[PDB]
Amino acid sequence: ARSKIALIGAGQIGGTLAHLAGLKELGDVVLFDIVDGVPQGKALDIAESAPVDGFDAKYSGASDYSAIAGADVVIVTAGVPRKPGMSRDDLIGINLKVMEAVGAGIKEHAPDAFVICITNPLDAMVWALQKFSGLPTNKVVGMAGVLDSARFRHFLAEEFGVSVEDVTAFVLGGHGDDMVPLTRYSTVAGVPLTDLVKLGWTTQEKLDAMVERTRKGGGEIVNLLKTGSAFYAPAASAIAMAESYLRDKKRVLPCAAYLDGQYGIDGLYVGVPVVIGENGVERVLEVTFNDDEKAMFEKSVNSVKGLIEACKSVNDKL
Amino acid sequence: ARSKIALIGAGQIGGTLAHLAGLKELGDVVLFDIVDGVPQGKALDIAESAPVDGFDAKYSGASDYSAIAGADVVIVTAGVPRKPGMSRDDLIGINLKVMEAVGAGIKEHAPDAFVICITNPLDAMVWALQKFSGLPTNKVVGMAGVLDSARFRHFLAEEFGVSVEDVTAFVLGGHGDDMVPLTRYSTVAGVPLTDLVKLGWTTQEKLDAMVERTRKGGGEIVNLLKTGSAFYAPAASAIAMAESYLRDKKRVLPCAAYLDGQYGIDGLYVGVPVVIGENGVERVLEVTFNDDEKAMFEKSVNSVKGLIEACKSVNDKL
Amino acid sequence: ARSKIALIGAGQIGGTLAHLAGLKELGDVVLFDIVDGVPQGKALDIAESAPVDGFDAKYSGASDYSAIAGADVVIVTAGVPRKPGMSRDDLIGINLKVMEAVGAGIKEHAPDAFVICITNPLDAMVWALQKFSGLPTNKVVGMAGVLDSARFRHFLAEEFGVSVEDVTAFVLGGHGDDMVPLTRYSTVAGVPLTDLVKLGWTTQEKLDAMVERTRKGGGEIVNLLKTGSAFYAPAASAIAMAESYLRDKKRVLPCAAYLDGQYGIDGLYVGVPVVIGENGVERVLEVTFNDDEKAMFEKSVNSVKGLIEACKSVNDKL
Amino acid sequence: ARSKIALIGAGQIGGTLAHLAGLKELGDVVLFDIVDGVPQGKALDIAESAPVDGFDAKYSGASDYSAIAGADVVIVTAGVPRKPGMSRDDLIGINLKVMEAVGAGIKEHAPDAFVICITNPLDAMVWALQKFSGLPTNKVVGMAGVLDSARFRHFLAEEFGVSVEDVTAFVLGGHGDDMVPLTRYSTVAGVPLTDLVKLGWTTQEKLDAMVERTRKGGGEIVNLLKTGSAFYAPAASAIAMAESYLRDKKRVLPCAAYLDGQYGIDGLYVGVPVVIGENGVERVLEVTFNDDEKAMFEKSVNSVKGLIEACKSVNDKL
Ligand SMILES: [Ca+2]
Ligand SMILES: [Ca+2]
Ligand SMILES: [Ca+2]
Ligand SMILES: [Ca+2]
Ligand SMILES: [Ca+2]
Ligand SMILES: [Ca+2]
Ligand SMILES: [Ca+2]
Ligand SMILES: [Ca+2]
Repeated sequence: ARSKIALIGAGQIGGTLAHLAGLKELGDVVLFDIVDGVPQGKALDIAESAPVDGFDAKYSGASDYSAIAGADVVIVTAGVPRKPGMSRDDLIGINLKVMEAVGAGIKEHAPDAFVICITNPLDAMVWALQKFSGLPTNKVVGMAGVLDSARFRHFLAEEFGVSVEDVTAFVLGGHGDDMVPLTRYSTVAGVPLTDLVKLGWTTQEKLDAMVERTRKGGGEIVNLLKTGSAFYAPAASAIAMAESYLRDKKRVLPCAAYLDGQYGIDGLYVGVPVVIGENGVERVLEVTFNDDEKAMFEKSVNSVKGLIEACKSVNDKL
Repeated sequence: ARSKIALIGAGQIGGTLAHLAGLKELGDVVLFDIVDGVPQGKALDIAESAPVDGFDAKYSGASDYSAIAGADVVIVTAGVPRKPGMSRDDLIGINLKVMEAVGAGIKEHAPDAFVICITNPLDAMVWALQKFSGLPTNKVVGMAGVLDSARFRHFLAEEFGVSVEDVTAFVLGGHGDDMVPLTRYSTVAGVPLTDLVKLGWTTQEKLDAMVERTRKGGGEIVNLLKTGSAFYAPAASAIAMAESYLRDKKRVLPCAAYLDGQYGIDGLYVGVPVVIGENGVERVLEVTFNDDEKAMFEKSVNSVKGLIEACKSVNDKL
Repeated sequence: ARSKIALIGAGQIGGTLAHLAGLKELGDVVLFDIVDGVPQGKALDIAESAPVDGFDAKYSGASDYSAIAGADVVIVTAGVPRKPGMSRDDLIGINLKVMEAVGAGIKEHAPDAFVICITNPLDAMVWALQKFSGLPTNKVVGMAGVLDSARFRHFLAEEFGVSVEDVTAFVLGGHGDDMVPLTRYSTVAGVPLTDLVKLGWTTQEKLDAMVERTRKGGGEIVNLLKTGSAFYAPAASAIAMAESYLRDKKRVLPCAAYLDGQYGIDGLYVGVPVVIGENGVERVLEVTFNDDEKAMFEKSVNSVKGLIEACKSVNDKL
Repeated sequence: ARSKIALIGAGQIGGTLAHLAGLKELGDVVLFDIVDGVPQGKALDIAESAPVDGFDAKYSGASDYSAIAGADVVIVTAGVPRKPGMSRDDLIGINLKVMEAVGAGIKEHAPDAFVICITNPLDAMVWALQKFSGLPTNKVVGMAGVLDSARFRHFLAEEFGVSVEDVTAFVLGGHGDDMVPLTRYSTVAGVPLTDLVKLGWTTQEKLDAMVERTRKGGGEIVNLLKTGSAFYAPAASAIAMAESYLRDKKRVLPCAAYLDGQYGIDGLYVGVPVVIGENGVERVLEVTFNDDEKAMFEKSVNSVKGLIEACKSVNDKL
């Protein structure tokens, strides 16, 4: 069989995942959502596009988890976004029940899948999805860091006037105030950003502003669109993860991953650089922090611990 | 300079055009729409995706036509869709004024552009846009037939269980009842569909049903999505046209094109197979019809004439 | 595991196969040849290229068949070319012994492979390789027709001044005088070549000359190079076949395939259009001939029968 | 017009350049060499391959410089390789006269070209070609460092078991003993190699061995092939440079480039990281050396000075 990718959620990110998976000839695609219509429509629309570039891929839409059977990769975008007038607790409340339903469908019908979560709040939902589904911890990851890395690379490539291919961004942690950037492990052509300031290729103030722009990057897009959130960069980010699994590329990508003692952490999903191959999360790359970074990381992990406490307070199973 | 593609309309088709143009490294992209926000948001979101695959392209959003200056290709999706409760005349009424505004921006700021129209009703709006803009008739085309061809190829590839790469669909005219398919010039690996029925690879009833499904294909997607229309296949179709221009590929593509006496028609835009290269519409391929086809084509051109009469009745300039 | 492609023969076609397989991210590659050195050198050179486009593929060279173990696809270019001063019988003599050795390595170490033969004379060597290896007849094919089709498409695209993407060539049989072209099933945008002559897009004499140029096409390249034969088009042709297998594309490609009664032939490999998918040769497309074509096909199959008789006369096992 | 790439030399690197340029749809290709036959044969063979992937590109072969007229990029591989029994002086002697002839053809017929030299010894031949041709110094570069970088990235990706996409190698200078690697500016996912030794991901001895393997890398391939030198990695390397020019990507690539005082050097071609865009060499990235590196760089520039002295001693014009 060709590889099979199931997409749980057929909204703007889901649709974009499905389109990218066709264009990149990754395999056959099933779009799932709770109500018939949109999944089947988007599937057929992309199927109908396929003769133009010449990709051969089966597309279907479904509202029964049986349709995801034997999926090699599952990408989860199901759930609601954070509104103008709802608490973290009500978001967690609604989206945890979504994760329970999703996790039970994956458990029954695609237990060998590599699962990529992109439901918010990410570090909590992926932890929950793994627990609900029972899948091996190395087979469930969250997409976050690749997106922050992609935005920071864009800003850096702009600032230096160089190709996006020759910029590297090193981030850990989560988004926003929970992001932990290491500008010393971010580079142009191998030269750290910290050294580029010393060369006069940029300034400290410009560098700090790009880091802050990365922190704020999701909101920046929300403020422009007014309705809805980013979807092109989030979808490309998750597809990079999926492709590394499917093609056993062993990319090193910052992802929310289950820590078994790496970074001094046990039993939590945290944004860290991981090797993704055909066996899932194969290795975590644990860097050595300076003081500012250790303090930033600890703050960010405390934020995650806070979220998990809130999940547990609203769900017996967790 | 890299090539410059301006996209007039930043809705679902526009966004998908912009994403495809990046992925295919066609050049820099300007998204235009009447109100700031969405164009700039989608532009930045796609820009931010770019480091993941490594495409180098400038993206921007704008609400001033000055931003399209010197565009090599302009793709127009501006305007409103046909509603549940509005007449052809009110659609034409609203969208003609859109074409006047668009045509004046192209005239002033990208007079050398190759222009691809995807505002409805297509055969009328492209005719109008050319008239309003004053651009050479060979430099303004409408996207329609490639989309019908793509849907019919999908259905055929399904039916025969063969690659989408080895199916060819021949269509002329417009969509729906105005489509003029030639199943005898549609093939699998060079073998006409009419001969595949004789071989027993399909049946006449199945073939007729695929032709009818192609006619109904846009509505099929609308019925599934419930809100909004197809956008992946329409965007891929227009990008194939744009790429043929930009790369001087000389693809032979069914497009709404200005006829200077080909097919016995003068002064109308009609869906015909055209060679698209760096000089725009370079040649029209005028096939020889059988009787059923000639009658179908004449009906379809009468429908176009009807539309143009309606345009003229609601606009002095036309 | 990633897919595994073994290439038996590390000459110019083999090297080009290996390069294409990397660029197209088809999987890991083993280059085999009888003497160490060249396979390992070409493998390492391509491996070393890989960081430039970013393909992840393992490359190795070997002179032991154990190295091909579990290959998903095997492509055979081993053997000698026809010289200025050697008979068909001495070519067959030398290359049959090559096929025996190759077939025994495939039998032992990659019995589930899809095997693509490109040792001359093609219709005989593939028949022999299948017999020596014992693999299922649907899992062993010869590359020939795709190459003739590719050359004829190039000539046609030149003549009409249109994209190579919009030309289809229909050929059966073998090369040279054994080729059986059907110009009526060859098209530009679905319009048969026979109809393009009637439209004045070309002439009968030009069409006949392109058919003859296709027949002579391998020699044309030999006359220019002076040492050695074509290798880019032959390698691209075989990779199209391999990709259809690996990605289950179900391309319809003219290939030397084992006939179980199709075209009225039993027990011979003949150039025919076949559906290639994950199960190998899945279906043969048997067209209906006109008189000239039936006579051409019968002549061409008699030529194949002649070759097989010659093989049998020089090998007990056959 | 499509972009035009002229390839001066139709040997194994030239052929591979031509194939890559087609596959990557960079433009039309002219293969030049001194004797008719091989250029025209390889051109036609690649042209004939093109329908298989669907690239539209004109290919031709020529032995008159008029055929390169208006080339946007010229890639020079003409000349002889260093033999088992010839001196540096006889190599320089023969290949300087080649550069004079090439430079005069470029001067007359493609004076606006971006020129990429890959004739040995590289740092001298590119300096000579620029002088003979009279083209702007920012429009003539040599391919060397990208190749060393590509080989070192391959070795590193092997050693760490990670994707080639996530490794960066920083080299300056020339090949062999004249290479100046900076392992501290070489990274996996932004983490310097020096830090990966501290993490235990590799060892110092392994790192040193990969650096030495990079130095010896061209000879390693020569020892395996026995006849001829590497060609896949050299061709991919030069195409990356050409693509950055053609698509205005502003890649940062180590290339032999004319120094106007950067790195403390005036009037010499030296391997340094340069920004390549539509204006040629746009900026040199001048890093800050530690002591070991400064001494290595000075040794390597003294070697270049030695070569240039030898050129001047055998040519009045220089
Ligand atoms: Ca393809
Ligand atoms: Ca530790
Ligand atoms: Ca690239
Ligand atoms: Ca006529
Ligand atoms: Ca990639
Ligand atoms: Ca039969
Ligand atoms: Ca194409
Ligand atoms: Ca300086």
